[PDB]
Amino acid sequence: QTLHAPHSEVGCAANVARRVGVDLARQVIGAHWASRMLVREVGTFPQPLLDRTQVTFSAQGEGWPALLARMTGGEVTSRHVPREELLSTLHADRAEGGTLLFMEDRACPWLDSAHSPGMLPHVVVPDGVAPDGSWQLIEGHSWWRGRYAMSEQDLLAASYPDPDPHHVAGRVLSLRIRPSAERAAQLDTLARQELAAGLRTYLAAECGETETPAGRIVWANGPQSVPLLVERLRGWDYLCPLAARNDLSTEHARDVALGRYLFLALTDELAFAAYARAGTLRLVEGLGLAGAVGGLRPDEAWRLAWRSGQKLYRRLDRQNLSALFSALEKAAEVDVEYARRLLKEL
Amino acid sequence: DQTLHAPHSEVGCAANVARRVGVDLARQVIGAHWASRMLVREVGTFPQPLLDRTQVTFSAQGEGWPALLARMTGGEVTSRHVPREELLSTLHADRAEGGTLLFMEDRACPWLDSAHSPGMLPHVVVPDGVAPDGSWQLIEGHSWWRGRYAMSEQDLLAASYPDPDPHHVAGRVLSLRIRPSAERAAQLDTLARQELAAGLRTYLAAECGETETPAGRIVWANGPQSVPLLVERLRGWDYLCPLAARNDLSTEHARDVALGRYLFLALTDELAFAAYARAGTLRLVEGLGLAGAVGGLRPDEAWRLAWRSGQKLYRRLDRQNLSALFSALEKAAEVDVEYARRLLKEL
Amino acid sequence: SLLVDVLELLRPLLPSADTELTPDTELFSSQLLDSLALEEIQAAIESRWVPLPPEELTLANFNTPAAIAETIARTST
Repeated sequence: QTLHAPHSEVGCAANVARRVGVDLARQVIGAHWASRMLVREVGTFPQPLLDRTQVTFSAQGEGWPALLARMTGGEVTSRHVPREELLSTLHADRAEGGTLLFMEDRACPWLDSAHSPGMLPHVVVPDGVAPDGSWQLIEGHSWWRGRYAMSEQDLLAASYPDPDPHHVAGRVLSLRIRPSAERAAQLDTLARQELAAGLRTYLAAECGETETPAGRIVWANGPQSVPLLVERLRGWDYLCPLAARNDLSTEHARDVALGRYLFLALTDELAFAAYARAGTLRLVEGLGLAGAVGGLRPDEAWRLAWRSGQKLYRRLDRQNLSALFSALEKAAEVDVEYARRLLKEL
Repeated sequence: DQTLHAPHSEVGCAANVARRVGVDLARQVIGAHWASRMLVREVGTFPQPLLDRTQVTFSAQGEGWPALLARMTGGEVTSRHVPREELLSTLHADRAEGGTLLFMEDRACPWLDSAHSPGMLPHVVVPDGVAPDGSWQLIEGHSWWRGRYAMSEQDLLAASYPDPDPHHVAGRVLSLRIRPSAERAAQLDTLARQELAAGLRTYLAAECGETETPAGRIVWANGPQSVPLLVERLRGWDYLCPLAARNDLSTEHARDVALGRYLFLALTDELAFAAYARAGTLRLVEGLGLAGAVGGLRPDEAWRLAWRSGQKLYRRLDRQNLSALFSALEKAAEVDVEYARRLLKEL
Repeated sequence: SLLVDVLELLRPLLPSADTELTPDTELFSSQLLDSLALEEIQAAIESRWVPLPPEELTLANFNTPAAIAETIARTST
């Protein structure tokens, strides 16, 4: 069975991690307890890439590239590979893990996206040449999850598109992640130690900011991340009466389109939270710690938030917006109690 | 007009404050900073939760007026939040040394006719004393709404402290404490001539850069290369033309068109700034007595024609309007590099 | 049985009163249904059987009435 996740690259990484005996969802994602509000807003002028005030959520914390690298003693390296080196790179990376290969959505027939390269590039995992000379590609996004065939010429055309709005040109993440025998024997020890460290990070509730050409980026970690997120999201309540109007200007239609997309993006982060929290509970169960947290279900609380988000971006109305805020406040409460109870046992 | 204006609100606002302390922003500060940059936000190191889309734009702002205005005057251009009970006293204190850009939502400014949305970004206005009835006078720095508008003290405090506050404008002021000392005032045209040389050298040095942020990898390129790289990158959005031509769009395909059209609107606004900035450089060069030596090239006109092409494309996303924008940008790039070389030779 | 309940749930979501619906009819890869119909299916499962987490939301699980019925059966133990 192909592994998958709410974010394509996480699904892809889970497949590569399994090749080298690592359970990414449980031992890497599930070992990294995190909760962060992120904002992009007006900072110091000029910021030419600041198109809008934007808010989202992340349960990814430091992220799987950082954790998978230090836990395996390997590397997760971004490169733009020249075309003359791409196939050799794909064969070479396979010995030690594998490769995430980027391509436009319109290069992937199963995405049914011939007419658009999409907002962001897609990614797949090359999984060898089949008997007939065609590449097997693993799709790690849950909706499309499975294995697909692509000819080698079509793969190289996909890696070097023209034009190239996303800059996919030979873009790979090389995962050279195969642990030593002594490290493989201790992965659950490392997962235990990462779990405690992320819990302490969460309770430390750090915040920061940075000025960029795309805006001031602000973040807030820990128990107040979701309360802060909900307070900020109340600012998009204008979308409800605006989305109900039927005669919208180009500019108002853009405001609604961007507002709906903010809640779509947020909903994918809530799906990821439910995925990650489920990983945490599988980790805690396998460590023998399920005792000290009782039956708290932060996975279920985030699943309910994700469903509220889907309902809201599908139908932008005040009832659906209020339900999302309630579900997020509940998830915040279950998270902080779960985190405190779990850290007590570590 | 009685009020100065520009194609970016905050630039127009800064121009009014600068004039109060004897600084011509468009000539001595914007015009003294020759710049050309392509900017892209794209995928980089995971995770990047604020990366919602690949985005490309242009800037002729370079380091930007806050940097240039502060160092040329020896003052400060400082952002802060003040509580409601200190806002009016902060406005009076700033006025004694320059002035304030006061943030507020578009929907708080009746003259913008934007009641139903706080817009994508917050607005700014410049408090400009009080009218006879005690209403505050607010300078609108954007050319499209140029002027001075009255707002009651009660309404100005309600506007500065919105609830809810999507843009985080609550009590936000950008304080321009920019009055130069007498000694510095006498040196402004000397400092402007130095800045003019220094930006042209930066432009010709044509440096590039890349940062990784939670909002994406941000790539930039300065110099003669900037517009040709931008045009090559914008070709990636040719897919908008056939898509916007189709009549029955999914929420998804409608979103793609809306966001793509918005990319071209933001870019068009930066073309207007380039035209403004180049005109300022031509004024600076004229006043330094160099216009005769430099010659009759008009990079301001070339960027204005690029702006018209952008507006035409924004109204109708079609392959001919896209190609016309690319031709206009290439022509602006050619005038810019010929002008930059002739001017730097005379400095 | 579940298949009967799933076919009953889907008929009123289809493009036409006469849209052919069998246990193997392709629902999403065919654009017969869109994600507002998926929302109705998720909400029906949430209220009647066992609520589904994101890992169950796959085209393999949702593309046919037989696949939906199998998803509810598998997830309701």
